[PDB]
Amino acid sequence: LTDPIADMLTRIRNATRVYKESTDVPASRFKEEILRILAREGFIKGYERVDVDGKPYLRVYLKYGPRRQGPDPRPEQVIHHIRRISKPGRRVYVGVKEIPRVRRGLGIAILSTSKGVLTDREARKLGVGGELICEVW
Amino acid sequence: VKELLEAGVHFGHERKRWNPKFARYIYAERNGIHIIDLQKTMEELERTFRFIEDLAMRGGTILFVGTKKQAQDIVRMEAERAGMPYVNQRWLGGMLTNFKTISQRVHRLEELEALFASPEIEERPKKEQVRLKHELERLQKYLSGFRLLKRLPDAIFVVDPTKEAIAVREARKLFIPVIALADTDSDPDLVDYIIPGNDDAIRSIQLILSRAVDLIIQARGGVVEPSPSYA
Amino acid sequence: GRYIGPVCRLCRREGVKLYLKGERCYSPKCAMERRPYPPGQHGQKRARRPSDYAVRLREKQKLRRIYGISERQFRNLFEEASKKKGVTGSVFLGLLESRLDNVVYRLGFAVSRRQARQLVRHGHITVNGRRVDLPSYRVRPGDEIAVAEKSRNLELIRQNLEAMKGRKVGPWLSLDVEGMKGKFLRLPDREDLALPVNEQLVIEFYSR
Amino acid sequence: DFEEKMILIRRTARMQAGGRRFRFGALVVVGDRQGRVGLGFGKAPEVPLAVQKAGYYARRNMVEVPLQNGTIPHEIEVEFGASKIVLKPAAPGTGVIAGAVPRAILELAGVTDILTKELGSRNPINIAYATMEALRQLRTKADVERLR
RNA sequence: CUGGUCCACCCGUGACGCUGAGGCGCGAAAGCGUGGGGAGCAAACCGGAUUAGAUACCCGGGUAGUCCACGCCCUAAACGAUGCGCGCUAGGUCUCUGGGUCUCCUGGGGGCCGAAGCUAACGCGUUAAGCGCGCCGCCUGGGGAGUACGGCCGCAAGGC
RNA sequence: AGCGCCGGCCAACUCCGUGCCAGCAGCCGCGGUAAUACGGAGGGCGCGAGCGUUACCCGGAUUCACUGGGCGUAAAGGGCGUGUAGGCGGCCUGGGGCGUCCCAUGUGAAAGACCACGGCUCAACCGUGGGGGAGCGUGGGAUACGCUCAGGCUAGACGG
Ligand code: SF4
Ligand SMILES: [Mg+2]
Ligand SMILES: [Mg+2]
Ligand SMILES: [Mg+2]
Ligand SMILES: [Mg+2]
Ligand SMILES: [Mg+2]
Ligand SMILES: [Mg+2]
Ligand SMILES: [Mg+2]
Ligand SMILES: [Mg+2]
Ligand SMILES: [Mg+2]
Ligand SMILES: [Mg+2]
Ligand SMILES: [Mg+2]
Ligand SMILES: [Mg+2]
Ligand SMILES: [Mg+2]
Ligand SMILES: [Mg+2]
Ligand SMILES: [Mg+2]
Ligand SMILES: [Mg+2]
Ligand SMILES: [Mg+2]
Ligand SMILES: [Mg+2]
Ligand SMILES: [Mg+2]
Ligand SMILES: [Mg+2]
Ligand SMILES: [Mg+2]
Ligand SMILES: [Mg+2]
Ligand SMILES: [Mg+2]
Ligand SMILES: [Mg+2]
Ligand SMILES: [Mg+2]
Ligand SMILES: [Mg+2]
Ligand SMILES: [Mg+2]
Ligand SMILES: [Mg+2]
Ligand SMILES: [Mg+2]
Ligand SMILES: [Mg+2]
Ligand SMILES: [Mg+2]
Ligand SMILES: [Mg+2]
Ligand SMILES: [Mg+2]
Ligand SMILES: [Mg+2]
Ligand SMILES: [Mg+2]
Ligand SMILES: [Mg+2]
Ligand SMILES: [Mg+2]
Ligand SMILES: [Mg+2]
Ligand SMILES: [Mg+2]
Ligand SMILES: [Mg+2]
Ligand SMILES: [Mg+2]
Ligand SMILES: [Mg+2]
Ligand SMILES: [Mg+2]
Ligand SMILES: [Mg+2]
Ligand SMILES: [Mg+2]
Ligand SMILES: [Mg+2]
Ligand SMILES: [Mg+2]
Ligand SMILES: [Mg+2]
Ligand SMILES: [Mg+2]
Ligand SMILES: [Mg+2]
Ligand SMILES: [Mg+2]
Ligand SMILES: [Mg+2]
Ligand SMILES: [Mg+2]
Ligand SMILES: [Mg+2]
Ligand SMILES: [Mg+2]
Ligand SMILES: [Mg+2]
Ligand SMILES: [Mg+2]
Ligand SMILES: [Mg+2]
Ligand SMILES: [Mg+2]
Ligand SMILES: [Mg+2]
Ligand SMILES: [Mg+2]
Ligand SMILES: [Mg+2]
Ligand SMILES: [Mg+2]
Ligand SMILES: [Mg+2]
Ligand SMILES: [Mg+2]
Ligand SMILES: [Mg+2]
Ligand SMILES: [Mg+2]
Ligand SMILES: [Mg+2]
Ligand SMILES: [Mg+2]
Ligand SMILES: [Mg+2]
Ligand SMILES: [Mg+2]
Ligand SMILES: [Mg+2]
Ligand SMILES: [Mg+2]
Ligand SMILES: [Mg+2]
Ligand SMILES: [Mg+2]
Ligand SMILES: [Mg+2]
Ligand SMILES: [Mg+2]
Ligand SMILES: [Mg+2]
Ligand SMILES: [Mg+2]
Ligand SMILES: [Mg+2]
Ligand SMILES: [Mg+2]
Ligand SMILES: [Mg+2]
Ligand SMILES: [Mg+2]
Ligand SMILES: [Mg+2]
Ligand SMILES: [Mg+2]
Ligand SMILES: [Mg+2]
Repeated sequence: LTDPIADMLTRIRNATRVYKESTDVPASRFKEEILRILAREGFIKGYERVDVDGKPYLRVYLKYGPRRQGPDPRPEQVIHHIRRISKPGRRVYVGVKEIPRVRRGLGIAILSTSKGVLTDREARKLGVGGELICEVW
Repeated sequence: VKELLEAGVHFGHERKRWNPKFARYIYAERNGIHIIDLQKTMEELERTFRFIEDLAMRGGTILFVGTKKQAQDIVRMEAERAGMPYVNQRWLGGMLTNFKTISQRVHRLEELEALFASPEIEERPKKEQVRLKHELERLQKYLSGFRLLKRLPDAIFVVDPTKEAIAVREARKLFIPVIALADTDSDPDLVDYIIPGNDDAIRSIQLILSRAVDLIIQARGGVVEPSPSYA
Repeated sequence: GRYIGPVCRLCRREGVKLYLKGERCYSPKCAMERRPYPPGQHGQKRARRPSDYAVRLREKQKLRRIYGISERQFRNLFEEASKKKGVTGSVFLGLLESRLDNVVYRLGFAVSRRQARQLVRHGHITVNGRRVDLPSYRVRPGDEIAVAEKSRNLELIRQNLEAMKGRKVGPWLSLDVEGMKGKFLRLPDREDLALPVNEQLVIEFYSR
Repeated sequence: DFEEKMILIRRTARMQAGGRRFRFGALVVVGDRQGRVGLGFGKAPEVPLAVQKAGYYARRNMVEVPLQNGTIPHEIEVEFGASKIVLKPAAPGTGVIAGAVPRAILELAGVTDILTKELGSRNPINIAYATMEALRQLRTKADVERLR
């Protein structure tokens, strides 16, 4: 397994697309900080450090919109879109002046700075750049 | 107005020709057969009826849908009890999505009634007598319950959401609420007010359909319950 | 240079009265009153649904022919307005109206912009005491467009100014009649100039 | 009152012994220039019937466009089949920068200032469909916060 | 004599891994070299038919070859026309082969139907053509042309 | 006052002449006796001391795709392994601070470009003032991520 960060974002995407309540990703401190941002911004209900057959995991609790009416009752996603930006095969770093605005403000870009994991708004308010990890809306 | 003699009446069937979306309404599997979670049926029957009663206390019609040979008369009686439209024979595609056109068929049934108001010149060629009489019985077989409905219904009640998939498909395209009895072979998310329980046992169909109209009549005035139910 | 040939055919082609002649534009012998159909052999035949290119070309030819301006100068003004920060539609019309030959017409010194140009080009006009014979001059706020006093005893300009006596000009203007001088207040608006033109369709014609 | 625009009228053909027999289809957009648009594709044995029939479905398939000062809230990209549409918010003095098909839908929904680009297959039908679905997924700060 | 692979135990090592330009090895048939072998079959070839004709299809013959050893050749509709590895995303059914507490369950294979999703459609769908990461190979209108020239390889045919 | 154009793309239509001829043509296509497509004319459209043509560059061409494409059947998976360099790489702790991020500072000539004002009657042209950037040098700071060094782990991998 070559990219746990993109594997987690992908674990979340596959889970939300079939409306599961939770899914387990193997745990790591860098992932916790990433999920810490998704809960505080409301893309997930939250998480907890759980244990699957003796191994340290993270159980991520998803949230969706209200049931819909018509032919397709499936409720609207809260995480419409999440994808890896910087990757092992190509690192992506921006300065503070070139941080992007995901979805015209309505989206978050998750960064790894030397002040820890931040959002594009947090990084702009602290005047620091870093590695552009992913983007959510 | 609920109960718990459902336990003596169904708790489901149908081995593992199941639907995984129907998992959360299952308790466990007995001798190679799925068993419904009657408590989940209870809490759903509560929510389901809370909607039904509100529709009775507002003059809304409920088009009852049952074509399987098990629920074909149970649906005929209990829907006639409340004087609500049913469909017992073939469900006709477009009974909602093309309602004006299938309704153009009861007006024919209507005028075929008033034609046999003798004479209205029933001094027609005898080959025309048994002809229109055929079309009358014919229309009678399929429209005897749909005629009562003379506008888009406000909700529908289905005994097998898998069997009556077309009716569910029509009601959803028209934003009309769907309530239904359903066991393991059915897609839960396609129903709006679910009653997870056996839909092959007349014991179960009668119990749920009769208790359905027991609310309908009591919420339109005049609580009277003793209804036919073949042993 | 500028267009010189028949000007009624322009109106008849655009399907709208363009007031390009002065007072015959208001008579009953205006061509639009007598034949409000396009010029030429097929004017009276039933029109076909015009293409979106047609629609946008026509609106642009209207706005242009109104000022009797070349496509070259017309397009440079549009390109100036297009770079300028702010809404390009407003600035375009604003720059158009800020032409000396246009202001001279607005002040009623001349019945038509054509007449204004032959007025300006013949030096019969001044700006802030400076004689200016250039139709393209961009009049700015606070200016002052008078008749050349060494021309103030001229029949055409007097008879014209007579009919302007007490006549309103646009809000963005002011006319000291009797003294034969006017003032450019500020560059006007889409509201001030009700031109029979959706100028937004001209933005679209040039974006193609 | 709803305004309509015909986007496309085409004649198709089917063969048989005897020769080809024709049919017509009308892409018709309908809207009020205030935030409601509909797209219907109507097909009938003659042009006027199919055009009227198109406006019928157009009213039966409306979409609510979160207009904000005449532009859309956020940028969006949508792929309907092999056709792709790109919509990008734009400031007051911009205009509707779009091909004939996406322009007619945006214009009738009251979109005064937007940047667009057609990518992939530029099939007028599939592009028109792709533009509706793009408008249909536009969300506001309200909707976003409401969801979280 | 010898390779790969699966399962159960969860005992040892402690990231020792993935991919892989070049290189190296393997590589159906036909073909080639030396030497064997040669029943049946059968290119070429001869004859009989068929047919307007019949350098074919059908029939009767028939030499290479088909077979063995060693050495070459290195191609293919060499195909799942689908590169390898990993993680993730409903199920139903048939089957091969292990381990169970043997109904059933759980591993590893081989199919069929299908969830969500994908796709231009056909179709794919836990054996992905879905959702992602890594690395390699490759495409960039048809013909000219897999030709010409150069280079490298081969005994040649001819290959790259 | 001239030049191009008026089948479609593309804005502008009629009459005659011609009759697969003479000719037109950027592409699709026009022409064989009622041609909006050839030739003239009348009319019209578009520009105007210009208007057309030819050549070439960028655009439309996300048609070499970093932004921003693909390879079952459209062009596209190497016939298959094995493996060199290279690219890429699991969980926890600490050291260093190479990449990376921030601050200061030097450099980033003038012209040009851009915003403003001004001078030639306007403009073109020109003058005056204003705003920065990357990139690189130096100094100071940060340590999440990638890197490196050290220690530990067993979920990958490998052995019993
Ligand atoms: S007379 Fe009428 S048609 Fe002629 S220029 Fe004046 S307004 Fe136009
Ligand atoms: Mg990128
Ligand atoms: Mg059933
Ligand atoms: Mg006027
Ligand atoms: Mg602007
Ligand atoms: Mg006014
Ligand atoms: Mg006006
Ligand atoms: Mg442009
Ligand atoms: Mg349709
Ligand atoms: Mg498409
Ligand atoms: Mg696509
Ligand atoms: Mg905006
Ligand atoms: Mg295309
Ligand atoms: Mg095309
Ligand atoms: Mg909305
Ligand atoms: Mg062990
Ligand atoms: Mg140890
Ligand atoms: Mg390998
Ligand atoms: Mg190799
Ligand atoms: Mg071989
Ligand atoms: Mg061989
Ligand atoms: Mg041989
Ligand atoms: Mg030979
Ligand atoms: Mg041999
Ligand atoms: Mg020899
Ligand atoms: Mg022979
Ligand atoms: Mg012969
Ligand atoms: Mg012969
Ligand atoms: Mg022979
Ligand atoms: Mg033979
Ligand atoms: Mg033989
Ligand atoms: Mg032989
Ligand atoms: Mg031979
Ligand atoms: Mg030989
Ligand atoms: Mg051999
Ligand atoms: Mg095969
Ligand atoms: Mg294979
Ligand atoms: Mg191949
Ligand atoms: Mg691939
Ligand atoms: Mg066994
Ligand atoms: Mg195998
Ligand atoms: Mg299997
Ligand atoms: Mg299948
Ligand atoms: Mg599906
Ligand atoms: Mg794809
Ligand atoms: Mg699974
Ligand atoms: Mg399966
Ligand atoms: Mg497999
Ligand atoms: Mg594919
Ligand atoms: Mg490979
Ligand atoms: Mg070629
Ligand atoms: Mg070859
Ligand atoms: Mg060759
Ligand atoms: Mg050669
Ligand atoms: Mg090859
Ligand atoms: Mg031209
Ligand atoms: Mg023609
Ligand atoms: Mg043109
Ligand atoms: Mg035209
Ligand atoms: Mg001749
Ligand atoms: Mg002819
Ligand atoms: Mg003729
Ligand atoms: Mg032509
Ligand atoms: Mg001609
Ligand atoms: Mg000039
Ligand atoms: Mg030139
Ligand atoms: Mg080019
Ligand atoms: Mg390019
Ligand atoms: Mg790319
Ligand atoms: Mg492509
Ligand atoms: Mg091919
Ligand atoms: Mg292969
Ligand atoms: Mg090879
Ligand atoms: Mg690492
Ligand atoms: Mg490394
Ligand atoms: Mg450290
Ligand atoms: Mg470290
Ligand atoms: Mg450093
Ligand atoms: Mg600097
Ligand atoms: Mg400089
Ligand atoms: Mg000046
Ligand atoms: Mg300067
Ligand atoms: Mg700049
Ligand atoms: Mg530094
Ligand atoms: Mg270590
Ligand atoms: Mg292990
Ligand atoms: Mg092992």
